[PDB]
Amino acid sequence: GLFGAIAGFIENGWEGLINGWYGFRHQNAQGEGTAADYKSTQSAIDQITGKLNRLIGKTNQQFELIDNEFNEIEQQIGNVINWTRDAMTEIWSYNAELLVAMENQHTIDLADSEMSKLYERVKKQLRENAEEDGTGCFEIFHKCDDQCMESIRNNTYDHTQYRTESLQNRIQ
Amino acid sequence: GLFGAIAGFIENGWEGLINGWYGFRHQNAQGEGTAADYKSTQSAIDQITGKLNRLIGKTNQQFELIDNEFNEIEQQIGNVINWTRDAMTEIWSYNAELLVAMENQHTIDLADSEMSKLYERVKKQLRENAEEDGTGCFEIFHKCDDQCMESIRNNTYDHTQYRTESLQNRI
Amino acid sequence: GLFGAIAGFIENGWEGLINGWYGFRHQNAQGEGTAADYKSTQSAIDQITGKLNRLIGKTNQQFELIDNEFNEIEQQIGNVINWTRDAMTEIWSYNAELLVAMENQHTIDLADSEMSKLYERVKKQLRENAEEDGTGCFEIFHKCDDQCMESIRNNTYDHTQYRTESLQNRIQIDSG
Amino acid sequence: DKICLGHHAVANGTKVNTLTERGIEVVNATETVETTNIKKICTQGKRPTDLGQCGLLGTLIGPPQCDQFLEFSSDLIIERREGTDICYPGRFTNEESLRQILRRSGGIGKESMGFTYSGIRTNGATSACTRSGSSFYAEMKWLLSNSDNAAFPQMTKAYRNPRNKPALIIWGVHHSESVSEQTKLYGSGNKLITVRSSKYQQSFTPNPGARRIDFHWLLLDPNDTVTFTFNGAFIAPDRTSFFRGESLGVQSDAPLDSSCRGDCFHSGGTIVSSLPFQNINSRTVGKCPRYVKQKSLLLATGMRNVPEK
Amino acid sequence: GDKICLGHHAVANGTKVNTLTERGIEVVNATETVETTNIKKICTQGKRPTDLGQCGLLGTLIGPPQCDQFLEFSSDLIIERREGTDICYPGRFTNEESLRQILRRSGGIGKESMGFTYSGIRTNGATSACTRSGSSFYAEMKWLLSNSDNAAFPQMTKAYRNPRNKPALIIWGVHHSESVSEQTKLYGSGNKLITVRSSKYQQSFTPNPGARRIDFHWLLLDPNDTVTFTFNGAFIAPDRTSFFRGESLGVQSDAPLDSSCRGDCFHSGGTIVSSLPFQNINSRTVGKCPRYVKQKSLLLATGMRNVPE
Amino acid sequence: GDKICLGHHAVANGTKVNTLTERGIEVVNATETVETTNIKKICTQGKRPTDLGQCGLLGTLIGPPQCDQFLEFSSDLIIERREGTDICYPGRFTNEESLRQILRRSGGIGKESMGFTYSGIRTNGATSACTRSGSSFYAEMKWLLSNSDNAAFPQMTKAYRNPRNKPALIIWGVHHSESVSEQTKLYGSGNKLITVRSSKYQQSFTPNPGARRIDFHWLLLDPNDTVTFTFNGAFIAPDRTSFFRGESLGVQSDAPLDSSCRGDCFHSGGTIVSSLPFQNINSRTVGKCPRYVKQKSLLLATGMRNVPEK
Ligand SMILES: CC(=O)N[C@@H]1[C@@H](O)[C@H](O[C@@H]2O[C@H](CO)[C@H](O)[C@H](O[C@]3(C(=O)O)C[C@H](O)[C@@H](NC(C)=O)[C@H]([C@H](O)[C@H](O)CO)O3)[C@H]2O)[C@@H](CO)O[C@H]1O
Ligand SMILES: CC(=O)N[C@@H]1[C@@H](O)[C@H](O[C@@H]2O[C@H](CO)[C@H](O)[C@H](O[C@]3(C(=O)O)C[C@H](O)[C@@H](NC(C)=O)[C@H]([C@H](O)[C@H](O)CO)O3)[C@H]2O)[C@@H](CO)O[C@H]1O
Ligand SMILES: *[C@@H]1O[C@H](CO)[C@@H](O[C@@H]2O[C@H](CO)[C@@H](O)[C@H](O)[C@H]2NC(C)=O)[C@H](O)[C@H]1NC(C)=O
Ligand SMILES: *[C@@H]1O[C@H](CO)[C@@H](O[C@@H]2O[C@H](CO)[C@@H](O)[C@H](O)[C@H]2NC(C)=O)[C@H](O)[C@H]1NC(C)=O
Ligand SMILES: *[C@@H]1O[C@H](CO)[C@@H](O)[C@H](O)[C@H]1NC(C)=O
Ligand SMILES: *[C@@H]1O[C@H](CO)[C@@H](O)[C@H](O)[C@H]1NC(C)=O
Ligand SMILES: *[C@@H]1O[C@H](CO)[C@@H](O)[C@H](O)[C@H]1NC(C)=O
Ligand SMILES: *[C@@H]1O[C@H](CO)[C@@H](O)[C@H](O)[C@H]1NC(C)=O
Repeated sequence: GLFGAIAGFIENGWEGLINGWYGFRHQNAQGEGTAADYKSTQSAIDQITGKLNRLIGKTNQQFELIDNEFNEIEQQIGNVINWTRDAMTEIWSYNAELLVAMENQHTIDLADSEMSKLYERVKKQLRENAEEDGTGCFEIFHKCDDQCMESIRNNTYDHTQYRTESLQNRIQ
Repeated sequence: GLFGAIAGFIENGWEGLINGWYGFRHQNAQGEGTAADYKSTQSAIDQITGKLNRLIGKTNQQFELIDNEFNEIEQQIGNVINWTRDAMTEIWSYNAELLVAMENQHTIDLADSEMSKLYERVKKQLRENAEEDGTGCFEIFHKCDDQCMESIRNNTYDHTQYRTESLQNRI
Repeated sequence: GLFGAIAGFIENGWEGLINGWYGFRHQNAQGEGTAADYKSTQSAIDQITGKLNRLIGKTNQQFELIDNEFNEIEQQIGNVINWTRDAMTEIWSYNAELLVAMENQHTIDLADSEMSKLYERVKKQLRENAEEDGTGCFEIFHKCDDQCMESIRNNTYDHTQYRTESLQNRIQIDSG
Repeated sequence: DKICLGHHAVANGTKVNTLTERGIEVVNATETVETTNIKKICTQGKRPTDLGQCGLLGTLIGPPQCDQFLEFSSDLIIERREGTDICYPGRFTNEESLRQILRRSGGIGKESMGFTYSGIRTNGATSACTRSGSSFYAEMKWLLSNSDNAAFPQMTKAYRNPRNKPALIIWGVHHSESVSEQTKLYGSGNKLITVRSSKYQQSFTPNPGARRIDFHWLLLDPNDTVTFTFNGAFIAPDRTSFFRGESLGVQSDAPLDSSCRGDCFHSGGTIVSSLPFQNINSRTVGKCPRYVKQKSLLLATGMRNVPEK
Repeated sequence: GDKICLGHHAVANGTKVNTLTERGIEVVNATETVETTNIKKICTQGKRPTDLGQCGLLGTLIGPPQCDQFLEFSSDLIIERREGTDICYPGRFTNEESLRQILRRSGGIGKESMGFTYSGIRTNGATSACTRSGSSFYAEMKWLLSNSDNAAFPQMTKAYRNPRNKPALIIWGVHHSESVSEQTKLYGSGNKLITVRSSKYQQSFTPNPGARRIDFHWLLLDPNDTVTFTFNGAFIAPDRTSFFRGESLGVQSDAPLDSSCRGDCFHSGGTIVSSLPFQNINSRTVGKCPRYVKQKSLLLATGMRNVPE
Repeated sequence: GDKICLGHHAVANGTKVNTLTERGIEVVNATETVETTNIKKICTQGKRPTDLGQCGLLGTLIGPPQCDQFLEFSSDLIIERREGTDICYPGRFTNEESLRQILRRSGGIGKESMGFTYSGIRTNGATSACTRSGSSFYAEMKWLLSNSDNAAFPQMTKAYRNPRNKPALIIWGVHHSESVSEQTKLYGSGNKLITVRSSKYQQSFTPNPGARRIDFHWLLLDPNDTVTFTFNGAFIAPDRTSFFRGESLGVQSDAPLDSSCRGDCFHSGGTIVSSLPFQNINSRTVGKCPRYVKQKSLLLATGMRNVPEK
């Protein structure tokens, strides 16, 4: 999309992330693990819900019969009605298709945006303790156990705690 | 916000910033200081003005009376007109609702974009002399007086002048 | 643009880049050189073409005459017809104006997006071996000859190869 | 050690269209075009009237078929294919205008206008309108001369609207079978019917040659008066109609069902949907999703699907 | 340590707007796009208005007393009023609304004599229904009749060529007497026949006695074309014909005129003065108007997302 | 030292377009979405056109001398001309415009004898207004009148059942004489009534004498349904009825035919050949056409923002 993450620098999606829309996949000495990010996922869902609240369950306005199936009306009025109705149909068909096309373009870009935001959040969080590898991953230049990995997802990671160690590894 | 700056990593706006739309707030050995950025502010205002030019002061089509308020016209034709008119009401009501919704979505994202562009401008400007807070702030690793702060604002800051000082403060 | 590259931090376009939409201009000991980027150019074209497919060559809607251009029909029904037609003209002129305006906004921003994407992609490739000057260039902190430049363009650049030379030129202080 | 960011995907996504792409695959999508029709008239919550054999306009004048519908009260008037307005040949002028007023009328209440006669007949009947022998339109009086070829006297009957809502006035012009048929029923020579109010005048002459009774009508304002002047060939109203409230008129071959609720109707039944559009019927009545030509228009409700390889 | 922080402005008290994604999200500033502010007047500044009042628009052609002051008039804004009437003697125009539509945009009418003079008949037909310091008639018309009770009205032919650059609005009347004997009184005895003929129009009229009315009929006569009248009684003849001046807008209202406001969008209850693209004031308008919408308010954002301190 | 720069293309002079926020912003390339190029001809290539010329479309049903060459015709593109005339004898079709609309899309017409034979009346009613080798009449019609001046025209009944698989276009005329005397001469004295009845249609007609004319009326007769004519005079009877062939377009235009260009969108000023979504040429069009818009130009950006070099 417009933001370059989903279907961009991030190769593909994870089918095993049944717990949310976006997430983290860590890798340390204890093995790998996957956790879903609530905040980013809920943000995306709320926006799609927004779209649904707009389009679904609207209060339509009343229309009556203006012609007759059982007793054909005078030919002149009838033809004008047929001409008007069909032209309405053409406008509404146009409007409907455009609406969906436009909304979908925005939805995909919206989802891509939320991925980009989350990625960028982690980057700013990790400061000088990590380098981005270009596939959406962050190479941590210190040792980060399951609790440490937690503190990144949890957004409670104190970069000062790990800074000196990681700078030594980045430079050597 | 598609760009995640306004109502994103920037916690809130500044009610004290009566100067413009976007700005800088700095801390040093001389106290706090707030100033507006002209370039970005004007860029956002100019675009919103652009939307208004499109919607306001439009020339319209002339429409005549096809109906009679004082003398009821044949109900056959009357009901057709009323049907058409109501259908037009249904179409324009939709168009109008969608137009405003779509425009508002964009305006919000557009403004957010300008904030991010300004923040990114400053990031590239500061090079290896600063680090990101995460809240929209740049932690400067050298002593930056009021003149140094202004240089950052009006894009004349020379990162070379402070690089040696910054890097050794960063270890 | 929404992404701040085109008409943004990149000062201006290159009139000499006739081989594509997006490109690389390098400077090294061997000289200057310009090359197009295919992946980014074609992604922007495919998206534009997509728009053209939606609007050009469509199956048109069917039309029939309800008026008489030789002998005016009765005034009343004739006035109703004109009224309805003009209303249709009003709707379609609005649709057309808006569609085109909305598309052009997205189109410009889309193209800007791709420029940003290609820029960020290169940024990620170079890792800790280069810095952004703020004008759309990366200052490379190691000798990068024509082949090295090539490896950046075709995405085969291995930053590990050049890291030690780079950090020596980047971190120009004593490390204790 | 490393932390990697990513997003969900499914094996089988849903293809949707965007501004730049056709059939791009997303995680999930929802239909916006309703295509499920209920082949019934959903009458739950309503007070429906199925006219059946009775034509909507027949309810006003009362041929045998509409004896059951002289006074109806409904909010959903269902017209059927087999409905006829007449028994004796003829037709209403501006017939569709009158139907359109009736369909939304909320039903009709009848009230006696109170016309009495002397020196003439009021017992006019026909074999075409059979109702236990030979009879006529239940709300109409057929006026003749006292015997064959007798003179019909110039007459004036007037009705003032007592109620606080408009009254529907109907009257008939009997066109005789032949020139001498007209003189047998009524007087000799030229016949004329004048109908006046504060905002309506029109005169009527009979045209003999093909037997028929044509019906004409007007809407009389509160406290206003209809003046009838006639010397023959005149079918007189015995009762007038007052509208009850609000209703919705439907034309359909669909059966009524009082166990489903609905608000949008068409000839093929009821459309029940929260969706913005429908591909079911371009001609609908009531509160409906807008008709579109497309069978399906999928709105994306998830990200771009990029599955694992 | 020193730091520079980036941010944006905000107000404590923002405006709630709707997006595609969110209902009632707070932005810094927003401007209305739906006009709801009406002016309960017909704004006539910069315009040349004609307030027809008691005169009905069609009356301007035939000239009942109500329309004496509008026999000729020049306007770009013709205003019709509920109390306006076209006639003094009972009767109606043929295709009345069609005529009203061409006249509303005529830019006013200029009158011209048709040069009809008569011999061997009376020209001074008058009625107490059209009073003008006594019994009078339609100002633009002549009621033709025999020299005395029951005298034969001579077979006549009257022709008029349109000597003008633009089409002439030709009018004539048929007089339907109260009785046959009355028709015999005013004109001769026997069949009465009126034929009107141009190169595009052909139609013959016979009076229908019993009715007591003067019905008007009309045609547009092309330049250099000729209208020929053939009659032997019951004919209400034109003395004058009409010519349109240019362009105008027709307005139907009960709102007083106001020379001190300017507008180009008019309706039943006044004038809409606005630059906004939409209006929720009246669905029925004339002139250059914002498009009617059923929403009271649709706020367009003119500022960023508002996030207070 | 060494450096690599990322950038994009530009041109010296780009094309101005409009966006949501900006007016006349310059992009690298753009394309027109509103068609303004008209072809001043009716493009008839790959079609079977019918240039009606002197003959009015409605005339093809009743058949005045000018429509002799069109009494039966087969087309997919019917071209009506300004000089076209439906009649010879004075008169008009009732509902003429809705009948024209039906005929324009008919695909042409085929004629079949209704098989009405007559006894005790004259059948050879003619007029010098319809000259065609002397005084003739409408080719598909029959002017019925009494055996001699003033004789009583007998009360009569004629019925025709549609024997085909498609609707029959039934046509009839009412003759309005110059005067009461002339009606009496042709059809006998007394009043006249014409009644036309099918299982869907029911109308009565009385002649209104005063000015010579024959007015035409019509109905569509369903397959297997019967039309019944009852009349004692002033009746113009059908001899043939019409059956439609398939599908066609009808244009009103004075534009010449051109068999060297293909087209599917037509109007009074010729042919619109376009693959564009909109057009500013004509609001009255027939066929497969772009939607009419009031704007002359709507340039769609097919490139990025143009930022020329300095
Ligand atoms: C209660 C009663 O019957 N009283 C009558 C009274 O009607 C009558 O007055 C005159 O009656 C004649 C009948 O022929 C007309 O109706 C007169 O109406 C006028 C009018 O409308 O003003 C007079 C006018 O001069 C006439 N115009 C002419 C002759 O060109 C018209 C005209 O004939 C009709 O409108 C045509 O339909 O009628 C009316 O005054 C008197 C006799 O004077 O006798 C009382 O007993
Ligand atoms: C100046 C003058 O007085 N000249 C007369 C002239 O009128 C007359 O010619 C005949 O006039 C009659 C009308 O009275 C018809 O118009 C005759 O023509 C036709 C026609 O072609 O239309 C002839 C045709 O045979 C008739 N068709 C019939 C009988 O079926 C029709 C028909 O009657 C009418 O059209 C119906 O309205 O009329 C025309 O020749 C001659 C006498 O021949 O005398 C001159 O001095
Ligand atoms: C409806 O509008 C059309 C034009 O849009 C009118 O048709 C013709 O317009 C032309 C040029 O403007 C005039 O020269 C003619 O006088 C009009 N008639 C014909 C037969 O070409 C038309 O008059 C309008 N309809 C009504 C009922 O007013
Ligand atoms: C994908 O979207 C569809 C809507 O098309 C969802 O289907 C609904 O599921 C809920 C239960 O969660 C039911 O109550 C509804 O009846 C379903 N609606 C329709 C129209 O079928 C579905 O939940 C979504 N799937 C996922 C995995 O989110
Ligand atoms: C209009 O369309 C309806 C429905 O398709 C059809 O039954 C009818 O014949 C048409 N009316 C006219 C006047 O063409
Ligand atoms: C159309 O609507 C108006 C009110 O807007 C109403 O007065 C009129 O009666 C309606 N016309 C018909 C034919 O029902
Ligand atoms: C914002 O919009 C409002 C309402 O349209 C206007 O009155 C106001 O002056 C504008 N500007 C500010 C700063 O509030
Ligand atoms: C520019 O646009 C035109 C159509 O407007 C098109 O023919 C062409 O392919 C485009 N590209 C170039 C390079 O001219």
